[PDB]
Amino acid sequence: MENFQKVEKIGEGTYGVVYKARNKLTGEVVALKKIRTEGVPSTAIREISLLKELNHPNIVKLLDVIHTENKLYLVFEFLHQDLKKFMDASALTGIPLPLIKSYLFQLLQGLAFCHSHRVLHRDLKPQNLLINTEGAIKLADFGLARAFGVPVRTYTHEVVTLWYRAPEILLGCKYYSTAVDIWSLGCIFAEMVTRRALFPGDSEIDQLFRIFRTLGTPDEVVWPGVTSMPDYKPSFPKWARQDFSKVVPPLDEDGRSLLSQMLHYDPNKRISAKAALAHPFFQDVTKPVPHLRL
Ligand SMILES: COc1ccc2c(c1)/C(=C/c1cnc[nH]1)C(=O)N2
Repeated sequence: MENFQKVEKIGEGTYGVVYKARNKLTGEVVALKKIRTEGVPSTAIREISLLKELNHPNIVKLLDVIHTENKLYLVFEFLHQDLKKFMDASALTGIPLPLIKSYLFQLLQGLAFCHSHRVLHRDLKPQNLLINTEGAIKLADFGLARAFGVPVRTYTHEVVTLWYRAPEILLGCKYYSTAVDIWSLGCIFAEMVTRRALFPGDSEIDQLFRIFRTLGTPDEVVWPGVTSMPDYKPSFPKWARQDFSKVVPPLDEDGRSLLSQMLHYDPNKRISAKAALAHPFFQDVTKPVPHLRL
């Protein structure tokens, strides 16, 4: 840490804490994530290092990955504000639709990019999406779950957010697909539109049942194979699907159809990032500038 000055902590992720820091040597302002260890799986270290080669306008740049003193540091470029803070700051007025559309479009471009390189994020949430004054938005903190394993108890006893978890993960699937990122993004899109989280579960079963209460308890008809999933129980209550116009009312029909495709239960039917970019919703997409208070 002697190389940096921790201006201020800026967040605690499921895999570690992130600080805004200044490189005393170069004066560069960066985001430093310190990972919570014994020997530190060198296997992860190699995979994480691979991520340093991801170069995309909508992906936060990973500058360095350092293993030293039983701790792993990730040095990232620093962006102005995260989406969680921006949504909170825009709570009274709401984010303008053109800007929500712009952000969703850019996020899908970023996902289309990483997914074509066989990289999954796995834990997308508003705090992992960063924005700048120029109107860009970027995905931050990929992998980790690919190099490590699905968390449960952070070194700080952090309250892991389950709100954006795809149903196949909640039902114990062992092999995640790129579709889990589309689900998370769908949840975030709904939240930007309504100004309320879509599925705010406080436990895994509560998370699952909130999804079921809105989209209907899945069955073999809509999701072949669901009844044989690891954590599926025949005793799950059977809720009928709610009319979808109640889900994200401020949204026009193009927006609702796209969201419905991002929230399909069956990972195989759920729209891909590439197909989503072609959806009619983006026919009139533009790149507005947000009003940011830093
Ligand atoms: C979650 O992991 C990361 C990774 C890289 C990052 C930030 C967060 C991050 C967060 C942030 C929050 N408010 C301003 N920046 C930043 O600037 N760069």
